[PDB]
Amino acid sequence: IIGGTESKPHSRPYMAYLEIVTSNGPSKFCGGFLIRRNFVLTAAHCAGRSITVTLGAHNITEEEDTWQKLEVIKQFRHPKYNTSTLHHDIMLLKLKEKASLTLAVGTLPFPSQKNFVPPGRMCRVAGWGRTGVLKPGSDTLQEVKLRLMDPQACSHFRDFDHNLQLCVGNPRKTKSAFKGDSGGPLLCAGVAQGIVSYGRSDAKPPAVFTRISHYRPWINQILQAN
Ligand SMILES: Cc1cccc2cccc(Cn3c(C(=O)O)cc4ccccc43)c12
Ligand SMILES: [Zn+2]
Repeated sequence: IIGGTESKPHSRPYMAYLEIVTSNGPSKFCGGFLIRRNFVLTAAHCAGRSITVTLGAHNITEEEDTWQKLEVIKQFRHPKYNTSTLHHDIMLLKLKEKASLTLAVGTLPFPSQKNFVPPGRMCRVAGWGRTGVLKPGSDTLQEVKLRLMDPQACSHFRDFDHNLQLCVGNPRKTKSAFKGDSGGPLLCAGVAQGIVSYGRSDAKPPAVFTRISHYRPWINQILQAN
């Protein structure tokens, strides 16, 4: 998160910190969010050979009783995820066991309604990602308030599509999701409407988020079958 504030500790109890293993490089990291006691939503580009989820974290360098470190038993990457266009950048992770509900850990289920969210309003995103181009991932959970933009603001992303994705962050400010915030929720009036996907390497906003409303049928189909 660039240009944000430190979250109040444990104030976003659905937030998940993902450690991503690959066979041919060191660990990588993403965010995500708990939508059922045994399911985390994140970005498809966060897939790996194996993943471990930490729930209940604030400072990810300091072990505490709120932590739950949980094994992922299976990854459900969207079957149409495209590494060229980056369309359909969404994935569900099934946890080996259901998480414990505490003050610091809880779900964020979708409401019944799945209305298309138009441009104009302010929403908020949280993550442990980099705080600038030359800066390392934050030890503490950070968050920032960003403007939903008209889709023409994201035209320069030549594979951007308004039906599939949200355009997020006023270009006149530095405030943005960035590298390492991958997979985190964009909440608009307390409802998850987006998932951090991608942006510019130089961190100039806006960035591109997956539009959750488009994928609600797919999300439901995985949950009901598993
Ligand atoms: C999340 C994010 C936000 C803003 C700007 C970004 C600029 C570049 C990449 C990312 C995230 N990202 C990464 C990575 O290296 O972090 C690899 C990758 C592959 C497919 C899709 C997204 C991807 C950005
Ligand atoms: Zn604590």
